[PDB]
Amino acid sequence: PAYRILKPWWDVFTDYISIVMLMIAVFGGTLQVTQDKMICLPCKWVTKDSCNDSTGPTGIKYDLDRHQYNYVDAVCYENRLHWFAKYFPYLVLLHTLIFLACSNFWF
Amino acid sequence: QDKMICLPCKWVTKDSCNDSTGPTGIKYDLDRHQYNYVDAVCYENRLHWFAKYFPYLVLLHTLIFLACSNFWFKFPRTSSKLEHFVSILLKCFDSPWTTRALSETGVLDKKEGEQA
Amino acid sequence: PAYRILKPWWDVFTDYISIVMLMIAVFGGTLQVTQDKMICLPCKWVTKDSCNDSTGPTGIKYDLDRHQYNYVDAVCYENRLHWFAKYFPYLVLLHTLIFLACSNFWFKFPRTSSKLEHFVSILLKCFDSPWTTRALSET
Amino acid sequence: IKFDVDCTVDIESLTGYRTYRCAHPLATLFKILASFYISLVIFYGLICMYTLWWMLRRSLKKYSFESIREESSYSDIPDVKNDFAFMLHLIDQYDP
Amino acid sequence: IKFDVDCTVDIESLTGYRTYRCAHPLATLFKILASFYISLVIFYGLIC
Amino acid sequence: IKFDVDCTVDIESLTGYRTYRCAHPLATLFKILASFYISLVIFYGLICMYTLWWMLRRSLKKYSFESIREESSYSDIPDVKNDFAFMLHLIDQYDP
Amino acid sequence: KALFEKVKKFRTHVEEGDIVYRLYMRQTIIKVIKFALIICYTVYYVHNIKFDVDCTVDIESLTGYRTYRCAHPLATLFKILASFYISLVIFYGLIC
Amino acid sequence: AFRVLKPWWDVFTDYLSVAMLMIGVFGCTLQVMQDKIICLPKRVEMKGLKTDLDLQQYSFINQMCYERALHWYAKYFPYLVLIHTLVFMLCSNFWFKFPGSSSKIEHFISILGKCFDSPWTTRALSEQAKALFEKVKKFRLHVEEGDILYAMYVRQTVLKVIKFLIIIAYNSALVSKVQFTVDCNVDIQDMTGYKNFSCNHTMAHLFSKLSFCYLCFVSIYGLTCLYTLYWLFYRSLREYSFEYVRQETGIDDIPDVKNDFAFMLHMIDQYDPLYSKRFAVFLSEVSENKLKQLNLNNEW
Amino acid sequence: KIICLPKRVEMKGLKTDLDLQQYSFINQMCYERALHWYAKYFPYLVLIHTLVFMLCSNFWFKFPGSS
Amino acid sequence: NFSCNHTMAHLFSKLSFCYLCFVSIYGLTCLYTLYWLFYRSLREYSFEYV
Repeated sequence: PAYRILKPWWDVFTDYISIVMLMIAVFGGTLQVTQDKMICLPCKWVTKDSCNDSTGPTGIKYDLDRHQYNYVDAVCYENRLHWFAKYFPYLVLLHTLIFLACSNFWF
Repeated sequence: QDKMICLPCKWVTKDSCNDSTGPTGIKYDLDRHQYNYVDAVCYENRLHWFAKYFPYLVLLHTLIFLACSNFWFKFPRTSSKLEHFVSILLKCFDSPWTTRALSETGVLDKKEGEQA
Repeated sequence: PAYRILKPWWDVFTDYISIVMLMIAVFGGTLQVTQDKMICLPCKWVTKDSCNDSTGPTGIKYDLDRHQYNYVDAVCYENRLHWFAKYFPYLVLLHTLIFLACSNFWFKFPRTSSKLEHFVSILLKCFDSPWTTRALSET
Repeated sequence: IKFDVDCTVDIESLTGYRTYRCAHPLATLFKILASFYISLVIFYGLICMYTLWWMLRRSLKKYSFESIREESSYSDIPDVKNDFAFMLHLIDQYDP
Repeated sequence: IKFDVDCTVDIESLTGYRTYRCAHPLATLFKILASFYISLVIFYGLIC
Repeated sequence: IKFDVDCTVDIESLTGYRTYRCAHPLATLFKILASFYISLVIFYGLICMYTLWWMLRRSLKKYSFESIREESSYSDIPDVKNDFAFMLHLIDQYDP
Repeated sequence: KALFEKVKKFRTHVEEGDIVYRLYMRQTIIKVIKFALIICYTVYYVHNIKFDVDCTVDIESLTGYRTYRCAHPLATLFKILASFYISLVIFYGLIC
Repeated sequence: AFRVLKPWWDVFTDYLSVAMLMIGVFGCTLQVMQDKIICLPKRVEMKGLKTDLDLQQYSFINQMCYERALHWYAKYFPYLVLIHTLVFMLCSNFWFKFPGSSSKIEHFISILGKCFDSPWTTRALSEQAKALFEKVKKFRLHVEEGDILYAMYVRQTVLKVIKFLIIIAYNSALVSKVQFTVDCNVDIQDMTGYKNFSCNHTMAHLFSKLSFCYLCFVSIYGLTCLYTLYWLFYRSLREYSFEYVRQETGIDDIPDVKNDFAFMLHMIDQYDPLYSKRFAVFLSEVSENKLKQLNLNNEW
Repeated sequence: KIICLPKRVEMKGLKTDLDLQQYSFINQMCYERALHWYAKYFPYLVLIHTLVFMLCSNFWFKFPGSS
Repeated sequence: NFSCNHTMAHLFSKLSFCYLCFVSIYGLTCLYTLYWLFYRSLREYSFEYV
C-alpha cells in the first residue's frame, strides 16, 4: 500500500532477490517431483566390490527384467544419493521462507 | 519431451560410422533400459549446452531487459521525482485557468485563482 | 453491467444450460484427447470378413510386435470408427458457442446496443427520480 | 457409439490378417455424455420455443399501457410504438 | 543445432559399442525458435 | 551433485549383482541451479552487510536536524530521540 | 461556453493533423493483403495433410530397411481445423 | 445482499457443499488418471506362471472385464457425487438467481441497509429519511403481498432433504458392493484361450474410505437440513409480532407483518436480532410522527 | 507407487519369467497389505487436521450470534 | 514372498519430522497463550492509570 516509501532501495532489492530464489527453488522442487530419476546398470566384472570395467560389436546382455531395473534404480537412488542432492530445492524454499518471515517480522 | 534416440554404429572406423533375402531388422542385442542409459549419457555429454539451455538464456536475458526497463520506476529516489512530476503535470494540464490564459494568449472565481 | 435486469428468467435458464453444455463439452474433449484409443485383436478364423471365433489354457500369439498393435489400432480408429462418435464433443462445443453468440449478438451489435444502454440508463434514473416516488405516493 | 467395432481394414502386406475386433473403452462414457447433452438440448429447445410462442402470442409491438393509466388515473400514457413496447414488455417480464 | 548428433561416449564395460547416432526431434523446432528470438533481439537493439 | 554415481547396495538374493553405475540427468542442471542460487545469496549478503554497516556507522538514534533549521532559520526544530530519528533517517534515505 | 471554446480549439487542432485516417487506411489495406496471402498459400498447400505417408529415409546400417509406411493420427483432425480456419479467413476477407 | 441472507446453518451447508464438490472432483481426477483394472487368468520349488499372453491381450482383457465386471455405480461414483453436489449448489444459488423474487430480495436488502444506516433511528430509540419513509411504506405496500418467496424456499429445503435422504438410502446399499478384488468370466477363450479372470483395481479401498467420509458429510448435511426444516414448522414464521419495540420504546404502532415480511424478519433475527430492531424504527408510526414534527419545527 | 519383486530364490540375470501385468497385480496386492495404513493416510490425516484447525479458528467469527 | 518398496518413504519421513517440529512450535505458542490466560485473570480490567 503506502508502505512503499518505508523500504530502502536495498530492501526492494532483497525483496526481488528473495523472489528470484523462491521461483528457482519452486521450479527445482517441481522438477525433482516428476522428472527426477536415476538410470542404473550393474557391472559384471566386480573386483574389490567395484566395477573392474574389463566382426561388429555385440550388445552386453544383463538378462534383467525392466521391473528389476526399476527396483534397482529406486534402491540405488534412496541409499546412495547425496541428501543435499535430493533436497536442495526444499532447503532453498525453506531459506526463502525464513528470509521473508524475517523481512516482515517487524511488519 | 526433450530427449534423443541413440543407436550404435556396427562399423567403427576411427570413431566414425563406416556405413559399410529380404530386409531384416538389425539387432544390437540390447534391452530397452540400456537404450535409456545410453541416450541419457549421450544427451548429457555430446549435446551442446547451448542447444540444451537456449530457453533459459533467453529467459534470463528477458528478465534483465525488463528489470532495466522498470528499474528507474522501481528505484525510490528516481521514482519519487517521477511521481512528483506526473502528479504536478496532470493538474497543470487540467487547470481551469490554463484554458482561459490560452484563450487570451473576464470574471473568475476566487477559489480557482487561489488554486492556480 | 445493468443488463441483468434485461434478462427474463428463461434467458438466465438458457445461460445456465449453455454453461453446463460448455462444461460437458470441455470434459469430453479433454478426455477424448488424453485417453480415447482402440484396442484391436486380429481374427485368425474369418468367415465372410467376420470373426468366426470357431491341459490348461494357453494364450494366443498373433506374431505381432507392439508397434504393429499401435499401428493397427490407429488405422482402425481413423478408418472404421464413426466420425460423429469421435467428434461428438467438438460438435457440442460448436453448438454451445453458436448458442452463446445468438444469445449475445444483439448485445454485441452496436446499433441495438446503443438503444439498449440508453433505455436502461433512462429507466434506472426514472425509477430513481425523487419525483416518481411522490407522484406514485399521490397516485 | 458402441463399445466394440469390427474393421476389415484390409492390410495384409503389412499385417497379414483379414479382420480385427477393436474395443473402444470410452464408448460407454461418451454414451452417457451424449445422453446428458441431448437432454440438455431438449431443455434448451423447450425454452426457446416457449419464448418464441410467447412473443408470437401477445404481439409485443404495441404496449396497451392501460393498467397504470386506469389505476393511477393518468389517461395521458398512450401506447408506445414498436421497439419500445418490446422494451416495456421485457421490463414487465423482469419487474413491472 | 542439429537434428542428428553423433556421440562416442566410450561405454564398453556396459555396452561394448563405440559410436552412436542419435535423433533429437526438437532440434529443428529449437532452430526456428532461435531464429524468431534473434529477430526480436535485433528489433530490440535497433529500438534501443 | 554429480551426473554419474556408483552404488553397491548388495542385493544378490533378488538380482545377483553387487555394483551399479547410475546416471542422474539433472545433476548438471542442479549444479547450475546451485551456482545461480548461491550467486543470488552472495548478492543478498552483500546487500545485508551494506545495510548493517551503514546502520552501525550512522548512529541514527538522534536526528541531527540542524542543517534544515539552520538553512531555514527555524530554530525550533529540536533533535528527536530514538524511534523517531531512525524512521526519519529511513525516510531521508527514501527522500530527504 | 467552456465546452464551445474547447470544441473550437479541438477542431482547429485536429482538422489539421491527418494521421489517424492514414493509419486506419494502411491497417485496412494490410488486413486485405494478408488475408489474400493466407487464403492463397494455405489453400495451395492444404492437400499436403494426408493420413498415410511413405518415407524412404535411407537408413539401412542401423535398420536394414529402405522404405516405410506411416499413419499420422491427426491428419484428419488437422485437415478439418485447416478447413474451418480458412473459412473464417474467407469471412475475414469479406469483412476487409 | 450476498452475506446477510445466510444463517449459521446456511454457512455450514455451504461449507459441506464445497467439501463434497472438492471430494467429487478429487475422485473424478483419480479415476481419470490412475483408475485401472488389472486382470489375470484365475484357474490354474515354485516358479513363474507365464500364460503366453501379450500386452495387447492384457489391455483388451482389462477393458472387457472393467466394462463387464465392475459395478456401474462404482464407476460413476465420483460422477454421481459431482452431479449431486452440482444439483445442491444449483438449488442453493437459484433462490437468488430467479429474478422475479430476486428483485424483491434486493429491494429488501437495500431498504433495510438504508433504514438501519439512518442515524435518526438511533435518535428515536434514544434528515432525508422522512422522504425515505415513503419507500418504507411503499415497500410495505409491495412485498407484503408476496410470500411466494417463502414457498420457494420451503420447496428448496424439502428438495435438499429429499436429495440427502435418497443419497443415504441407495449409497448405503451400494457402498458394500465395491471390493478390492473381483472375478469375471467372459468368452475371451477362443479369442485369447482363457475365460476365468481374477481382477482388481487400485482405487477400491481408498474410494471405499472416501465414500465413508462422503456419507458422514451427507449425514451432517441431513442433520443441518432437518434442524432448519424443524425450525420452519415450529415457530410459525408466517406471522412475526415484535412485542419488544412496543414494550421497550413504548410505541403502540407496528401492528404486525405479513407472511413474507414475517419470514424475512425471522431470518434476519436468526442472523442478528439487532438489525431487525433498528429496521423497525421506520415502521413505527409514533417515530414517523416525531420525525415529521421535528422537520416541521425546523421548516416553520 | 510400490515396486515389488519376489524375495525367496560372474553374476547374470535372475529372471522369474513373469510379465508386467503380474508385476502390477502383485504391486497392488502388496501395497494394500504390507504398507502401513497410517503411512498411506498421512497426507489425508494432515489435511484433515489442518482443516479442523482452520475451521475452529475461523468459527469464532463465523458464528453470527457472537460475531 | 515379496520384497517391495515405495520411493516417497524417507522423503515423507523427513517432511513428517519437519511437520511435527512445526506442531511442536504451534503447541509452544498455544501454551504461552494459555499461560497468559491462566495467569492474568482477564475477567476484570483495571485501568488505574487513566
